[PDB]
Amino acid sequence: GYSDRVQQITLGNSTITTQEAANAVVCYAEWPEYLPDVDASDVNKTSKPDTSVCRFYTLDSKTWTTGSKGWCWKLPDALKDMGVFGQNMFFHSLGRSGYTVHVQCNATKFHSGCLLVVVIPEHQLASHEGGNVSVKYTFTHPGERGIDLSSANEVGGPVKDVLYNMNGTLLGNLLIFPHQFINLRTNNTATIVIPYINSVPIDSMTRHNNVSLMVIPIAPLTVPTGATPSLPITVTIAPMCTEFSGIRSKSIVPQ
Amino acid sequence: INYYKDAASTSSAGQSLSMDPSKFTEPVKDLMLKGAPALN
Amino acid sequence: INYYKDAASTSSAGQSLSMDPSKFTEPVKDLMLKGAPALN
Amino acid sequence: GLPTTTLPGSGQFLTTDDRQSPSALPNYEPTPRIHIPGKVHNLLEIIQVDTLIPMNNTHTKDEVNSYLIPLNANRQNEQVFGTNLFIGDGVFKTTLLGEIVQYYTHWSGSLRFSLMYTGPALSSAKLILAYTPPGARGPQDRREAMLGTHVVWDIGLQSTIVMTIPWTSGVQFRYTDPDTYTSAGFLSCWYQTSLILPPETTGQVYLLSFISACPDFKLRLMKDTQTISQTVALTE
Amino acid sequence: GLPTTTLPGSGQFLTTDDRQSPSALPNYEPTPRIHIPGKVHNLLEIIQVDTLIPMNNTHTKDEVNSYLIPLNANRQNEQVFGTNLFIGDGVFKTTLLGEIVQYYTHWSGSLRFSLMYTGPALSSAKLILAYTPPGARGPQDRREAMLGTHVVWDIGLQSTIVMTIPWTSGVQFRYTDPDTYTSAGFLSCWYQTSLILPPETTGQVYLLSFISACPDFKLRLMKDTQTISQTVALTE
Amino acid sequence: GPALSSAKLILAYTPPGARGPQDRREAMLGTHVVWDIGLQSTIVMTIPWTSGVQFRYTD
Amino acid sequence: TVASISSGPKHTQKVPILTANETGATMPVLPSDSIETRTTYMHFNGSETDVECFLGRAACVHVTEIQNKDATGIDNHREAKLFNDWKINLSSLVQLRKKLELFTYVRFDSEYTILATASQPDSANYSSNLVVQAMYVPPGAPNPKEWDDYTWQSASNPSVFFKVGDTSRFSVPYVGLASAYNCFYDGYSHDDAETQYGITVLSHMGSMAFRIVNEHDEHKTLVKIRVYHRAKHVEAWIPRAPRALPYTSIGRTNYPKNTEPVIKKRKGDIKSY
Ligand SMILES: Cc1cc(CCCCCOc2ccc(C3=NCCO3)cc2)on1
Repeated sequence: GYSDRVQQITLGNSTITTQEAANAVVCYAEWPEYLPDVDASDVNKTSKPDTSVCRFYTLDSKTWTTGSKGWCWKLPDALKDMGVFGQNMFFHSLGRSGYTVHVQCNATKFHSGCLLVVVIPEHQLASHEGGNVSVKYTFTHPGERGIDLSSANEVGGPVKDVLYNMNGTLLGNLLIFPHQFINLRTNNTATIVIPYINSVPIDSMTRHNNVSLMVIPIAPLTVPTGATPSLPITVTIAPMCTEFSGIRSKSIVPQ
Repeated sequence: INYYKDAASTSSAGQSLSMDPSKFTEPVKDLMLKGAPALN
Repeated sequence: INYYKDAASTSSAGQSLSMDPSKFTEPVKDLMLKGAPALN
Repeated sequence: GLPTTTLPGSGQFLTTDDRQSPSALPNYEPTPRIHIPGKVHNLLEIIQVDTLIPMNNTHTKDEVNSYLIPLNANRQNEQVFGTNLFIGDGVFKTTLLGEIVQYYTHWSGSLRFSLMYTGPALSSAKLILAYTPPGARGPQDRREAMLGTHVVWDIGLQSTIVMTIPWTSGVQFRYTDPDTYTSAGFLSCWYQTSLILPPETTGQVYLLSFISACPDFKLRLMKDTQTISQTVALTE
Repeated sequence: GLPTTTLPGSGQFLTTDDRQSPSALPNYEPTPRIHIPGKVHNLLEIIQVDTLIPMNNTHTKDEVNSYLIPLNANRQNEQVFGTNLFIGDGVFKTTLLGEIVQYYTHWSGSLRFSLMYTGPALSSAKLILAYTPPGARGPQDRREAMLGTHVVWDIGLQSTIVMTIPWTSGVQFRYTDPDTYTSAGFLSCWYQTSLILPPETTGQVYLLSFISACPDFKLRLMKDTQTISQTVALTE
Repeated sequence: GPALSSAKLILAYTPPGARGPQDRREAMLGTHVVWDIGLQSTIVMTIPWTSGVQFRYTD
Repeated sequence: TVASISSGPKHTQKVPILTANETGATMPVLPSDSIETRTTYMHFNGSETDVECFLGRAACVHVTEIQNKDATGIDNHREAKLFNDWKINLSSLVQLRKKLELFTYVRFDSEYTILATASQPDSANYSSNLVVQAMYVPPGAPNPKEWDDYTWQSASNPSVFFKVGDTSRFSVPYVGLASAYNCFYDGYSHDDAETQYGITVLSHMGSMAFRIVNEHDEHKTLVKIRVYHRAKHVEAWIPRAPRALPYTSIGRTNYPKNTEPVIKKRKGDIKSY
């Protein structure tokens, strides 16, 4: 009586149940694991807070309306302030982590709409100015708020044009990245497990984000007659196999 | 025959002949069998 | 393959892979053990 | 001194030849490799992942909406969409498949075309997708369409339908840049019965459509893509 | 006559290639080697010998005094010295380590920083040395400093203290010429308790400081040093 | 609720030492379960024994 | 290898063509799951789509130019193209660039070919064979200032001397600092508020510098350098969506404003063929 459909994920002191899942994606078919010695470089023993950092943090909720263009969060940024995960983050020189991402959106059998939930490794954004204008730090570190693709261009911020993925590629091809759809008629959640993907064994958690999670409405939300025209979307994310190394004074970052 | 000492100096590599699209085409956690229902 | 008769005409030598810094880093007459006191 | 003779071609530089060269950095030791998920070995590995087709091309500036094929409730017998199968041009051209095919001169193989339905769960519909092999015109009505490769799709719990365009061909390779002799057919879709919405519901519903290549597929003779060009060198 | 084809690069002179050449002096017999103490095989052998760092760089013309870090009796909580760790520049630059690092583009490894105390034997002191890994600012007070790599040094019979800056890094190599992304941290030193001089004694005492590389160390991709140049050829 | 409705609730247990949470952000950092309302009508949350002292007073 | 097996009529409870794309998988459906097929063999291996093959041919990565002329009274050799350099990079010319950016991280050895041809714009006499010197100047090396500085001694820095009209060729191991080169980098060099964003911060591989060794003749001679790059021993990870809009800068993803629709509009209906 197991269905692909019902699932439970327990991680730390927190549990999620979905009764309307559509399997789960594990990026590149690899599950998060700690850093092996053969791959290690820094000689420091690392710190593995385990259950105090590897639990589920639910970010603040978004509201899908008929005019929504899509939202974008960066990792580990989105979690920069969650509990002890965040403290560890500002206090060590280097850290590394994988995540379980669970995006939630329920409706009824009269609604229609379909969101794309995708994880993009190394999502370098484009400046809407063109040329070689850079995208300032603050703009690519929105924190739990994430970036709202239907917000206005700002100065020093990225471009927010959806048919171009914020980088000069077409929305249609985002499907080459680990992703899952939430089609109100099928699905009510999306779950993706992200292994740590980098060109170095461990890195800085503040100067470099290693994935952007993106939720994009593709088939517009259509509510039943005289229904309220909107649904909330909630994102809950859990660091998994986290390791921190090179402890010290506590980083100070712009803004 | 390599005439040179360093590995960078050798010619192109030879075909992976690796080929396994499943990391890209089927990264699902619970295995899906073709023919069985997608969602049970 | 050497094409030439004299030794000077051969290519560069190949790595010493000798490496022993102690003549420079520890030329002391009575051996010092790390962890034992320097001056007894 | 060993006697030699040099042949025609001596001194030429062929950008495609593969030979040994002296290393400028004798004895240098590269950084160790660490493990990174995701290694690609063949472009054939990636063109099997499906991506969305902007089938609804009828707009005037690129929009998320050209990915949506609309469906109308209560129409009978009528046609949902049509396209030829020049995978290197037209709707296909910006898709990952289209985009890679363009790096090669010839392609052969089967294509997989699927449609995922997004209408309310309490609605229902039966569509027919038809592949018309080279030699006939794009079908003009379902009767015409239904006499070639087709699948009656019944919209249900299982949200997507995967149609295969089996390789139908005299010549074993076709050109990726559209060519007549080498042309592959048409793909059309019609209401088999009709879309029906539940009460309290209204308007258009949309289908999303994807394209990817079957394991069947072959691409050969690499060349340059018409999809990218430039007028002056870029700088930092 | 055997048929050949010559490739691109024929006739070039690459200063780094290693091939055979005819000897101009056929059959000449070199002088026998005799034994000489001191043979060097690797530059890695010599960068492990420690040499003095002109830490006290604050003078205006080079002087023996910039090798001396002064210490003041009776100060509490305060800071003895500070420096970043760009081994290819600044204090490090003229040291043997600094001087060799400059022949290579990349370095990786642990550094050994030691301090030898020279104050009267009847004095006493406790200092803290702190290494701050990349990512934070140079510490501004001991509280800040003590939260990173540190050693409380107790001045005693044993005159020197050897602090190691363990390799703390994401990227496995850093640039020897100062670069941000690639930067290595800061090194600071503060009074842990304070220097105390015996009676009949007065003034400043000094610490000498050395730097050498741990056996850990790697240097790669040789290049030319900014440390030497010229405007006309020399003559006899 | 009617069978054709849907809902997702979070239940949170806050162990001794902090105040009753004032908003979900605060609540979600302690023991919690996201409940998805479905066919399966009930959700069972456990308040695991979190305690220094091995017994508490009932009063 | 069979490309298609033989398959006949089906009337089952086992439907391989109905799936749920919401899952993120592309189910491996074949012609034989939905029509009746006959056996056929592949006759093909997929050799020429190997990434080593795809990135393994020489591409032009840079065209520069230097001139041989009397430097007498020139206050800025660099500025007179008495010698010139190049801030090495592989993203400046954009044909090879789109190919590499199909991947996120890439690792390979490089084989460079340098073609140098001469031009004599101002009506001339006898051209004495010019010899070009290409020398690699890595980060933190005395950058050269005149066309005949001590720098050109290049006692520790690899340099090649070849003749104009000829070609020079040599190969450099993978010089990246990490395990792979980042084709993309969503980071900064540090957490400052105004520091550049991108890879340019990551990819400072130093510059290459060219000059003519010859002193000047009576006329002036323009020498134009073309650098070709061939990847050998390629390794690529994490495929990405291909580049759709035009490029504007080395190292940023930025596209131009008021660009044109990249998807071709139908001449007709959705229903059109
Ligand atoms: C990404 C990415 C990859 C690359 C290429 C890096 C190549 C390493 C440095 O390139 C050279 C170039 C020229 C020489 C040279 N030595 C003597 C003459 O030319 C040496 C290394 O650039 N960006």
